[PDB]
Amino acid sequence: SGFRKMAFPSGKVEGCMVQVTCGTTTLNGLWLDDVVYCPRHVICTSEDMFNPNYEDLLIRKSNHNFLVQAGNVQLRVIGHSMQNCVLKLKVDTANPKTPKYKFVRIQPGQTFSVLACYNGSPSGVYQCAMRPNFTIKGSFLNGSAGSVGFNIDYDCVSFCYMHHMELPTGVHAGTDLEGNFYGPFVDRQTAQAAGTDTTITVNVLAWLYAAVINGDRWFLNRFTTTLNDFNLVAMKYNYEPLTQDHVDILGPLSAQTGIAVLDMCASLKELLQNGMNGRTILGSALLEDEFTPFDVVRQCSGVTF
Amino acid sequence: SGFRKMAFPSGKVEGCMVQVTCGTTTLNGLWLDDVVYCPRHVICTSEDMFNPNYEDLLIRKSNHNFLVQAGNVQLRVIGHSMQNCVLKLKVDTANPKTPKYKFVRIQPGQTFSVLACYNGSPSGVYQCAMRPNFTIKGSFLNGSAGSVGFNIDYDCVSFCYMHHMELPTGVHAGTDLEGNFYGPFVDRQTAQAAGTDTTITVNVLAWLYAAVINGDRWFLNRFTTTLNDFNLVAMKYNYEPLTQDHVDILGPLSAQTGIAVLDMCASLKELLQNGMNGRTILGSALLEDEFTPFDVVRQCSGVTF
Amino acid sequence: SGVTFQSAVK
Amino acid sequence: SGVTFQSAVK
Repeated sequence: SGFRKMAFPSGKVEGCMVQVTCGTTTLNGLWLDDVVYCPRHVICTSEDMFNPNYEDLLIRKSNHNFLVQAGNVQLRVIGHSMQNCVLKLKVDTANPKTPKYKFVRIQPGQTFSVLACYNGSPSGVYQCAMRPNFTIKGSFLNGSAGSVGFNIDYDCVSFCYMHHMELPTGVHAGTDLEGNFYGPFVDRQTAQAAGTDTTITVNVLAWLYAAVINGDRWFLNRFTTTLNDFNLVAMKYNYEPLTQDHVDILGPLSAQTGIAVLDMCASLKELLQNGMNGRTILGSALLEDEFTPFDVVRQCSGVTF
Repeated sequence: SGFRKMAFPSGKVEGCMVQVTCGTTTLNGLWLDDVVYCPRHVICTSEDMFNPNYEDLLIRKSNHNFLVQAGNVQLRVIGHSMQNCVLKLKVDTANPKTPKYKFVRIQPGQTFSVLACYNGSPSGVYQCAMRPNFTIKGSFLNGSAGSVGFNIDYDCVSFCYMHHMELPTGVHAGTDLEGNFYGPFVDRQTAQAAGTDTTITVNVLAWLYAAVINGDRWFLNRFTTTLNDFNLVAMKYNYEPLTQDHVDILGPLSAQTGIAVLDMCASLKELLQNGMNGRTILGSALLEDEFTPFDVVRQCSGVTF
Repeated sequence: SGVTFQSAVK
Repeated sequence: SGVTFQSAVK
C-alpha cells in the first residue's frame, strides 16, 4: 500500500554527469560513449545573451576552449559541433559507465525523473511532468543547466529532457537531447512567457484509479457520463480534452478496478463541480495530474529495473 | 526557483541491493563489505508468524539454507547471525561497490530517501519522514522488505531504515540497520496499531520558509506570538510542541529571510485557525510537514554529493 | 486487522 | 521580466 511521487533509480544517470566550462561559464554535461552533450549557451558570455548568434560564437572557439571534468579527471575535447540548441563535445575517452540508452522526445503530459546536478555532481532526484504548455515545474538554481530528465525501461535509460533556463514565473524550459526546445522557447535573453497551462485530465483519472487501488472510494458515484458531456465540463475547468485514445490507455486500470473509464469521469466531474469538502485523496487536497497511467501501474504493481 | 519533494541520488545504494531467499520466502538484502543485512523474518514460513521464536528458527538453519543473489551471481553464505531484528549473512565476497557509509538511528520528524526494491532490483526512489508515531507513509508491496532508507552527506551514505512490514492502516514499520524497530512494533503477526500521529511543527515552519524563499509571502502577517502561546494552538490542532531547540534549528532560515521564528509561528497560527481560503503554498493545499530545515537549505541553496 | 510482513513467496 | 539561463559563473 501507499502511493508516492516516485522517481526512477538515478544510478545509471549519475555515472554520466560531468562539468563543462567555457570561459567564465560553467554548467553540467551528459557523457555517453565518447561524446559530452550540454546546452549550447555554455559558450555565451552574459553580454552575448540578448541576441546570440551561436554559429558565430562557436566558430570563434577551439577545442581547448572547453574544460570537461568527470569527477577529478580532466577529459580532453578532441572535437565539437552544434546540433540545434545542444553542443556535442567529442572527447578522447569513452565513458565506461555508459548505460544502454536512447534519446526520446516526449509528448506533453508524460512524466520523467530529473537528476538535478551542480558542477557535474548529482544533488537530488525528483519527478515531474512535461506540462501542456511545454514548461516543467522543476527545482533548479543557477548551475543546474545540463541536468537531464529520463525514464528507465528494464535497463535502458530513455533521456527526454536537458535543462536550459528558467522563465519569469519560476517554471523551467529546456530541450530534448537532440537540442530541440519543448514549446516555443528560444535560448535568448528575450521576453518569453509560457502559454496558459491546463490540467492533464488523463493523469488525474489515472491517479483516481491509484486511489481506488489503494482502498479509497469516497469520491465514486453511480453515475456515468458521455465522453462529449465530460469534455464539456473539462473545458470549463481548464482541463485538457479527454480523447478516445486516453480512454483506451486507461483500459488496464479500469479493468483491474472494475470502474469504467466513463464512470471515473463522472466522479471527476462531481469533484470538479463540488470540490472535496475537506477530504483528501492519496494525501492530497488537490487533484493530482503528474502521474501517468503507466506510472500508476508501475507503482501499484511493483515493476523493477 | 521551484520546490520539489527531492530524494538523494540513489546510485550508491543501488550497488548494494541483493536478493535473499530462505525456503519459499524471498526479500531484499543490503550488501556492505562481506556482510548482507536483511529482515530476520526471511527465515519464517507464514505458519511461523503469529509467535515466532527466531532464536529457535535460526538454530535450525544452515548457511546453505540462505540463497543470496547479486544480479546474476550467487553469493555463498559462509556464516550468519542475528542482531535484534536483522540477520547478518557473512558472504565470501566483499561488495566492490560498497560506498562510504554509516548506520544511524534517526529521531522522529527526520526525513530520508527510500530505494524501493523487489527481488534485489531497485524499482523507485522517494522521500519520506519518520512520523511522530514511528511509522512511515511509504509505498511498499509484498517483496519490498529489506529496502532501505538513507541520507547522503558528501559521499557518505547514512542508512537509517530497513523496511519490514505494513500495518493495517497501510503505513509502514521497520528497523534501523542494527535491527531495532522504530516505535513499539514487533516482527510478529499480532494485533499492532500505530499510536495517534501528530503533525511535525518544525517541518511545517521550515516549508513556510521555503515558500518565502521562493517568492510566496501571502500567508505572512505583522503579528508575533510567544512560544508558550503558539504551543497552546499547536496542541489544539494536533501539532507537535515546538521547542526552543526547534527555534534555534530554524535560525539559518529565519536569518536568510528576515522573518523571526516567532513571527512565522504567528503565520502558522493564522493558517491553522483560518485555513487557506482556496490558496496554495508551493503547490499544496495542505500544510506540508515532510521537509526538515536541513532539507530546505539543501534544496534552496543547491548542495551536491 | 493484522500486520503484513512484506517478504514475497518465491 | 527576463529568462534566466541557468549556467553558473565559474
